[PDB]
Amino acid sequence: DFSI
Amino acid sequence: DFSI
Amino acid sequence: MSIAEDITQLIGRTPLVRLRRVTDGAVADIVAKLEFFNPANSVKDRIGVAMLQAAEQAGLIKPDTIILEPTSGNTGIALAMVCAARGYRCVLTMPETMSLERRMLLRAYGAELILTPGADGMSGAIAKAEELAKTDQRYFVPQQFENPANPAIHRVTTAEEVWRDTDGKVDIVVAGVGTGGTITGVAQVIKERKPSARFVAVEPAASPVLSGGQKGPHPIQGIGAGFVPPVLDQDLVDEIITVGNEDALNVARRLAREEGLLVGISSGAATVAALQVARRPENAGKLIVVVLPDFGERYL
Amino acid sequence: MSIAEDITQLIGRTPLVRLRRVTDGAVADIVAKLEFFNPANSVKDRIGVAMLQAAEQAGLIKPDTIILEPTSGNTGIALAMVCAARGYRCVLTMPETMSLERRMLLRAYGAELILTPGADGMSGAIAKAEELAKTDQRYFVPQQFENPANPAIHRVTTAEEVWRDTDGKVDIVVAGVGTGGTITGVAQVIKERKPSARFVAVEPAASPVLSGGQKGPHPIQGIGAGFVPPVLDQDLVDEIITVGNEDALNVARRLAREEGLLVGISSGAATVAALQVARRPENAGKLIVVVLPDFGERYL
Repeated sequence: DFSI
Repeated sequence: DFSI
Repeated sequence: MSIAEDITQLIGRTPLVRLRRVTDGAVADIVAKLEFFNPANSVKDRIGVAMLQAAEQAGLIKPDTIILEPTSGNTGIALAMVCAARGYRCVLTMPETMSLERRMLLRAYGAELILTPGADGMSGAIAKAEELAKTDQRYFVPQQFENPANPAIHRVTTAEEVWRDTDGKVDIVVAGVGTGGTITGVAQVIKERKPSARFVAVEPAASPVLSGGQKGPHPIQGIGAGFVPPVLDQDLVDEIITVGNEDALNVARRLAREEGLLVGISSGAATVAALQVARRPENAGKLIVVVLPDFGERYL
Repeated sequence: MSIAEDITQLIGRTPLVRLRRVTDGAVADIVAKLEFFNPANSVKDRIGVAMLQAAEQAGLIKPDTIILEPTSGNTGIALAMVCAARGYRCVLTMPETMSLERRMLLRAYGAELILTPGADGMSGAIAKAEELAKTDQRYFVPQQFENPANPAIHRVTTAEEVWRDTDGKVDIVVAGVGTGGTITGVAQVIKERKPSARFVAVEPAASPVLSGGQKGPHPIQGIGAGFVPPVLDQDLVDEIITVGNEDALNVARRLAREEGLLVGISSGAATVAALQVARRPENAGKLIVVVLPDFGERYL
């Protein structure tokens, strides 16, 4: 999943 | 051994 | 004397560098803003300190306050570094899918990690963070996707650095969108100051949410949140360019090998887009600023 | 406009930061010079570009020249980065004991690696480099331990940065010795300009060669070459402090957790020593500058  |  | 009082005073003021070889077909000048010059090697240092400064200035930080954020990315690293400098307790949630190397880096700054079910992804990390915040009032959650200090620091610092270092000549800014803070802050200042300036948002082709598509898994870390972040001002964005995984990886690799700029995948993605814009004949002679958000070594 | 033409123009000009918490018993002020602000995250960026600039200015670089150096450390990384910017072919030798992560980083900059027998250590990497240079005249070997451009760049840049940023108030410089270039260059300039200034060399207790002991294996990367480097001017060095492996590791960890400075082991070692010097009452009120040579993330 997204890594922000 | 050394790491330079 | 020029001595910083702590490491947080050395955040921002990142340099620009002209691209020389990764410029195939360009008729415009492409210069890159090197955000890996920040003390923890990414653009997120800017917001890590901003959101905490904002909280301090608003009297939201108490003697027993614990900083808490759901993040498997650079925001966790930035917050961990800023909490170490500040002397704050830092707790981060993230899916157990996060690499062991990343865990080690966060722990090195003294962050404490709460790992959530891998299959639940970010929503699981968020849910856990929501619950923890509710059940224990000691927790302060920056909320990077909604916090106004995110775009605000970009107005005050990033935007002015770009304005000054280009002596106002900047024509186009190209930036990947994660929280959307970088492009929003820069557009807010530069577009008002120079109405002819244009702003290009970049997102993964595999997760083309800003373009109207649906969320998907993708490896371009730092961008492609799979939703439209509240912090983003989509009315200041003049164009969206999607970038494929291979192109992003290829251009990232070209930057290291051909420019000596070891940068992350999202920097590859932003540069793919800057390269595409630079090829349009209407942009002949224009000055394009592309934001390179982080350092490549993190991606072994 | 403030735009670098290439990444090599952004080497050096590293900031100073006051240490606040890792200062137990100090009666002197300790400020750290943060060499991880260099584009490839170590002090070696300075000499990578210097030795190549020197070679270019002396007409030693030919159309078919291949850059070649025996190194398993930051010098390899710096040279690889500078060769990528320059467009030079870079070949490095090192024992196969070098981590796979380090190999990946060098290859990311487009360096080519020649791995030598693990049991033969650095002497094997050196021997191979000597032989390759002899049998093929295309190779240019910087020779970091003997090249005068090594201390020279430290005179011209590092020493002046320390002088200016402390407004000449610097009393003591503490630095780990690898090639000895950093401390030599800084001493050469500052000691002539301010004869009361003093210079402390740091080496591993496990390999106390400068103190009169014998070479030994040690984990404090970047220092402890196991011989007295020709580039070092031992007559400018006022004191040698040995540092143990545990103390170096412990203080390195303290710097990350308590100062938000994620630095390598050798930075831990230099700070151990700066802390020891700062505790002497004759040094009350003095200003100590400690060199922190690189970034901690490299050491996962």
